[PDB]
Amino acid sequence: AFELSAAEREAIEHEMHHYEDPRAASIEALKIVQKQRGWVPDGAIHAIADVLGIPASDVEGVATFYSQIFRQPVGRHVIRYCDSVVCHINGYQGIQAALEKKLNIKPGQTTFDGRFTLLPTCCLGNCDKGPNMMIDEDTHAHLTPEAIPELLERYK
Amino acid sequence: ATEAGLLGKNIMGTGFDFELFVHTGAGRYICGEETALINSLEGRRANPRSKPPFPATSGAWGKPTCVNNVETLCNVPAILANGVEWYQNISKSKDAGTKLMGFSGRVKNPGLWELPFGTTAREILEDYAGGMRDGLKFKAWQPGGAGT
Amino acid sequence: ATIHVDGKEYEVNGADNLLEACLSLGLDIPYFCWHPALGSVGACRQCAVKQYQNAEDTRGRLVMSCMTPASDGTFISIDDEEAKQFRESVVEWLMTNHPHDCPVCEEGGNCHLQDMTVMTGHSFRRYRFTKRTHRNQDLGPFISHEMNRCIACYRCVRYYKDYADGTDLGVYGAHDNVYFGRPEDGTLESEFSGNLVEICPTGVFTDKTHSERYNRKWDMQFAPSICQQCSIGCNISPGERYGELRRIENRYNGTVNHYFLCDRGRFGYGYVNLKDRPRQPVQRRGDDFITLNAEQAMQGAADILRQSKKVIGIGSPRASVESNFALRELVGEENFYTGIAHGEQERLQLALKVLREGGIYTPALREIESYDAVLVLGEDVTQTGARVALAVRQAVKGKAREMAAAQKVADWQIAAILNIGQRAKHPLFVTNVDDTRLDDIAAWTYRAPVEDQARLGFAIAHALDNSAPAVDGIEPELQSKIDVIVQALAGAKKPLIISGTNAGSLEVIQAAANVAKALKGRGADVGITMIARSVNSMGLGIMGGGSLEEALTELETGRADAVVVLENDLHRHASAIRVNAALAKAPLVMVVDHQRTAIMENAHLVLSAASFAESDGTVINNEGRAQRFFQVYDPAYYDSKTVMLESWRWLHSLHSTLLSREVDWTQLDHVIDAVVAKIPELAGIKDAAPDATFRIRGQKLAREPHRYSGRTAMRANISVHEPRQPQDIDTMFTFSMEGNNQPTAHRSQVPFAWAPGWNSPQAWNKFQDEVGGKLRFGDPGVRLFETSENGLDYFTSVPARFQPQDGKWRIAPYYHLFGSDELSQRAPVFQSRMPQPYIKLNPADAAKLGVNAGTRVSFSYDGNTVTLPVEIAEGLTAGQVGLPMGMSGIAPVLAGAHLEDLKEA
Ligand SMILES: Cc1cc2nc3c(=O)[nH]c(=O)nc-3n(C[C@H](O)[C@H](O)[C@H](O)COP(=O)(O)O)c2cc1C
Ligand code: SF4
Ligand code: SF4
Ligand code: SF4
Ligand code: FES
Ligand code: FES
Ligand SMILES: [Ca+2]
Repeated sequence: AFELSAAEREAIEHEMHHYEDPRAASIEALKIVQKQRGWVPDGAIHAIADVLGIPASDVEGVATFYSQIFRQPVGRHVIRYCDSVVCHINGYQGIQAALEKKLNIKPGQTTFDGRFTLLPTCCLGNCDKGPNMMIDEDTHAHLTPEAIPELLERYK
Repeated sequence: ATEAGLLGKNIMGTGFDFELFVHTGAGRYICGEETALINSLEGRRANPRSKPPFPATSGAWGKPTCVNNVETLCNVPAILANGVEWYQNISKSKDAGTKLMGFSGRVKNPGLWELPFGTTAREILEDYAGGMRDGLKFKAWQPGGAGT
Repeated sequence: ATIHVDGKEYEVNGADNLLEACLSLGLDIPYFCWHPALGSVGACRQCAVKQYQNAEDTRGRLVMSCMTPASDGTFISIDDEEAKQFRESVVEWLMTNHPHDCPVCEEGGNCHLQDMTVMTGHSFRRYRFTKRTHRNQDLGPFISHEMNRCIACYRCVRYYKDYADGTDLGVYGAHDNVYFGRPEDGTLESEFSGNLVEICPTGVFTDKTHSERYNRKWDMQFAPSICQQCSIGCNISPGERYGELRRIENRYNGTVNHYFLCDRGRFGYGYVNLKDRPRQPVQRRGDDFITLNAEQAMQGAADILRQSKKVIGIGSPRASVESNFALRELVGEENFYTGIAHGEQERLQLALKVLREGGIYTPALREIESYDAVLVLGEDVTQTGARVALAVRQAVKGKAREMAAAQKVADWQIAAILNIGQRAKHPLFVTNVDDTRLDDIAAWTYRAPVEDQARLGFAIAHALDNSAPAVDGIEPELQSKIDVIVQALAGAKKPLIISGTNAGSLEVIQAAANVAKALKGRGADVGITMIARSVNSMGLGIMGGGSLEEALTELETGRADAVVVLENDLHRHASAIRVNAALAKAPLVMVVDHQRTAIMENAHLVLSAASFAESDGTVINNEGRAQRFFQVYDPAYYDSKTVMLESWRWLHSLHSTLLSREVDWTQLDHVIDAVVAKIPELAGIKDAAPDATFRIRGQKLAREPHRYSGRTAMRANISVHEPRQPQDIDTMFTFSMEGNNQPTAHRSQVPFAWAPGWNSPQAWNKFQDEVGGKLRFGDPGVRLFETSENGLDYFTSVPARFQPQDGKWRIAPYYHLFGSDELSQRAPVFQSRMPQPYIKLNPADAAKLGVNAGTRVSFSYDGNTVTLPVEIAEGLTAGQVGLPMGMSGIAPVLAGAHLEDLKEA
C-alpha cells in the first residue's frame, strides 16, 4: 500500500506547472519519491502515473531507463565510484578494491547493515582531479586507497 | 536575475518575456544527444529521433526548439558585448573564437585553459599541462573525449 | 516517381518510403521494425540498401529503405555487397542472444525472424559468448510471453500504444536489457491485444489458445471465412488439424479489417471444439434418444411435417443467408419468423432503412479511419463492434496526420507525425449509459439514459438544421456541450455518425439519422455507421419476417403444431418461461443447430447442423456487404459416424422430402441462385464469391499448404487404407494441397498467405497490389445496396426525458466483448476472461436501498427472481440498474426493460 505524502504530491504538482505537458514531470516525480524514500517502490509507479495522468507503463519505462532512479532498495548512502577512462588511467581499480575490502560487498550490492550501496557510475565530469567517487550528494576527488576507510567513516 | 528584472516578465522594459528553468537529469549518457535530450525533457525514455525534421522546426512538444551547448551560449554574450569584429580577430584560424581546451591523465598539471583555436596539442601538453608525469613516457592521446 | 533498383527502372509512388515501394514491386528487402499499418521508425536497421545520387556514382552509402523516400531519380542497390554484408551482420547481431528454441517455439514455420535469417544467408555462428536471458510474465489467458526470443524491434509497443491506444504494455530497461511487456503480471487489457501474435515477428507473444493444441502452419487446413462473433464481418483464416479448429488468423481484407482483428474474434472460436456438440441427428421417443443417419432423419421429419396442419419456421441472425432462406422456403414466406424480438426487429429494420434509404453513405471499416469528427450515439462500440472502435481511434489520430502533412513531413515518418501532433486529435463525442473505453480519446462523453442520449442527438440535429424537430427542456450546461458538438461537427469536412441496435432504443437510431440528415443538408461529406448485434443480423433484416413473439403466440394458440428452429436458442430474444411453455405445447419441435442449446430438451428432432467451420454460406455485415465464408474441413473425415451438414442442406433436403418424398442434398450455388431469384434485395450475394466451377488455370484453390504432412499416417490408427480426400462440390476450394495458392493467382478469396521465403504473416505483402493496400485483384465481398438518391424525412418523435419512478428500475445495457456474444461466451477460454456477474447501481440508489458494494440483491423479471452482487457505478444515472447483456440468464432483450421488487436478499 503506497500513498504519496502531501509534500511529495505538492512537489510533483509544482513541477507539473513548469512544462506544457504533465508527462514532462515524470523524471522529477520519480526523483522526488526517491529523495524522500531512498528509492522508488513498486506502488510509487502507479501513484506517480495517477498524479501525472500518464500510464504506469510509461512511468516504469522511464524509471527503468534511467540509472539514477533506483527501482530496488538501496542503503542509507550510495557510493558511486567513476569507472570511466580517465579515472581508469588514474587508477580507479585500487579505489574499487579498497571500497570492496572495507565494505565486504561487490558493486551493485548493499552492506548487511543497510549503510552503504556500492555502485559504479559513468564519468562524473571531474577527470582532471581523478579518480573520483560520489557519496550521496558529495563528490570526492584525488582518491587514494588509504583515504577510503577514513573518508567512508564520516557517513553514518 | 529574476529579482533584478533580468528574467521573467518585461525584461529591461522591452516587453520580452522569458522563463528559465533547470531540469536535473537522472543519469544516462544518451540524454546529451539533442533529440534524446528533447525526449528526456518531455518525460520519456531518452531515445534519439530521426532527422529530418530537425528540432528547429518540430522539437520539444512539436514546437520550434534550439539545443545548444553550455559553452556555445557562454560564447554569445561576449560576441554581443564586444562585437563581431573582435570575435573574428581572436585568432587567425578557420574556427573563430576561443575554446576551452585541456589535457588530462597522468600529466603534471591536468586541467582546463581557454585557448584560441589552432594552438597545437603539444602546446597544451607541455606548456599548460606540464608534460607527462615523472617516469612516464607518452604513448597516445585522445583529442576530444572518449568518442574520438 | 521513377527509381532505379540494381540497374532496373521502376515506377513507384513518390509519397512512399523505399522499403514499401520495393516490396510492392516484388523485391525482397529484409525488415523487422517497419509495419505497413505502423509506419517507419528505423529501429532494427535490417532494411539497409546502398544509395547512389547519380547513375555515375559507384561509392554509394548505406541507408534505411524504410526511412528513405522513394522520390524521383534515386538509385539504390539491394544486392550490393556492402548492403548484403550489413544485413547479414544485423541478423547475426540479433542471433547472438537468441535462444535455441525453434523446436519448442510456437512461431516456428511461421516466424519472420526465421525467414529473415534464411533470407540474408546467415547460417554460420561465430559468436561464442553468453546469451542474455529474461524472465517471463503472465499476460492472461490469450497471450503467452517469452522474452528470450525478443529482437527489440519495438513493433509490439508501437502497435499496442500508438495504434491501439493501449496503456498496459511498454518497454523497460536499457541497452541490451530492454524488456517488452507489462509493468507487472496481469491480463492485457486491450480489446485488440491478440494482434500482437501476428505483429511480433518472433515467438515472444504467441497465441496461448492455439498453444494448448499446437500444430505448425504447414500442417494446418485453412479456409477463407468470416468472423461470426459480431456484425462487423472481419475476414478470418480459420485453420484446423485432426478435426478440431486450431487457430483463427487474420485474413487480410484491405476494405474491411486489413491486418487486425479484435480479441473476441481471435480467441472466441472455442465453441466449435466443444465435445457436447450434436454430431448426428437425434430423434426423441419418449425418454429414449435414437441416433439416425441423414436419410432416416429426413424421411421421418418429412412424414411428421406432412401430417402437420401448419409448420412455422424460426430463423436466427446467427445463421447464414442460405440457411434462413432454406427455412423460409421449407415453411413458406408467411409462416417464416425471424428469431429476434419485436423491438429488436423494429430497431434492426430502422437501421437498415437508414442505411439503404437515408441517402447517406455508409463507410466500410477501413474507410472509417479517414473521417474528421466522430459522434457515437448509444452504441458501446468497443464491446459490440470493437474493430470499429479501433478504426475510430485511427480517425481520431487523423488530426496529427494533417498537421504533420502541413509541415511537409512524409506520411510514413510516424514518430515525427506523433511529435508534431502531441495531444491534438479530431473531435470524438460518445454517449452511453455509463463510461466507455473510448473516453480516453473522446472530446466529450455523455453518460445518460437512452432517452436522454436520443434527446441530445435530436438537439444536435436541431442546432445543425432548424427544420429538424426541436427538443425543449435542455439545461444551459447541456446546451453549451451541445453547441460544442455542433461547432465540431459543422466544421468537419468528413463527419461520421455511429449508432446501432445495441442501445435498445429506436429513438437513438432516429436521432442519429436526424443528425446525419442535418449534416448532409449542409453539404457535408457525412457518413453513417450502424452496428448490429450478430453476424447476419442485417441479412435477416433484409430477408424479413415476423417477430419471435408472433411465432410464440402462433404456437401458443395452437394454430401451429410444428416449429422448425434454426440456429436459435430462443432464450436470448424472449422469456424462457414463455418459450418453454410454447415449445412444450407444440407436438413437433425440430431444432437445426450446431450447439447444445437448452431448447433441445423438448425438441422431438435435433438436426446436427454445421458451424461456420464446417459449412459454407453468406453473411451480411453491418454495412451491407455480402461476404462468403467457406468450409474449413470435413467433419466426417475422421469420425465416419458424424452426420453434420450445412443448415441449408438439411432444410433443402427436408423440403424436397416433404414435397416429392425424395432426398436432395443439393449444391451451394443452387441455393444461392434460389435466394437471388426469390429475394431481389439479396441479389448481390451471387457476386460475393465465384461459384464452384471457378478455376485458376484449370485447378482449384488449395485449402492447405503444399508441405502438408502426415497424409498416410494421420488416419492410420482408424484404418491403414487411406480414403479419398473429401470432395467439395459446394465451392471452388479443394480439401487438399492439390490446388492453387499463388499470390499472383487471379482471385479474391485467399485462404492463407504463403510465399517462398516468406512463411510469416508478412507473406500477405505478396498478395496485395501495394503493401498495406488492397488485395491485388480486389478485396472479396460486395455491397448489397448503393447510397440512395433521396434521403428520409426528419423523425419528429422526440422522446421525453427519463424520469425515475419508485419501485421501477430501468435496465441499462452493459455489453462485454468477452461475454455478450452467445457462441463465443460458450468457449472455455472466455470463462476466465469473462467478468463475474453483477448489477450496477448508482450510489444514491444503493444508499436508498441500504445496499453496499458486493451485497447480493434479488429482482424478479417475468417470473424469474434472480440474485446478483452489487457493483457501484458512479456514472450510471439514478433510476437505472446496469445489467450485463447476453450472459447466463440475462437476455439482451432486457435492454431498456423495467425491473420490479429490487431488494437486498
Ligand atoms: C551520444 C551523444 C551524446 C551527446 N552528449 C552531449 C552532451 O552531453 N552535451 C552536449 O552539449 N552535446 C552532446 N552531444 C552533441 C549534441 O547532440 C548536440 O550536438 C549538442 O548538444 C548541441 O549542439 P551545439 O554544439 O551546436 O551546441 C551528444 C551527442 C551524442 C551523439
Ligand atoms: S522466435 Fe523464431 S527464430 Fe526464435 S526460437 Fe521462435 S521460431 Fe526460432
Ligand atoms: S516482443 Fe516482439 S514485437 Fe516486441 S520488440 Fe520484441 S520482437 Fe519486436
Ligand atoms: S470486430 Fe466483430 S467481426 Fe471483427 S473480429 Fe471482433 S467479433 Fe469478429
Ligand atoms: S573519467 Fe572519471 S570523472 Fe571523468
Ligand atoms: S525496417 Fe527499416 S530499420 Fe527496421
Ligand atoms: Ca460444403
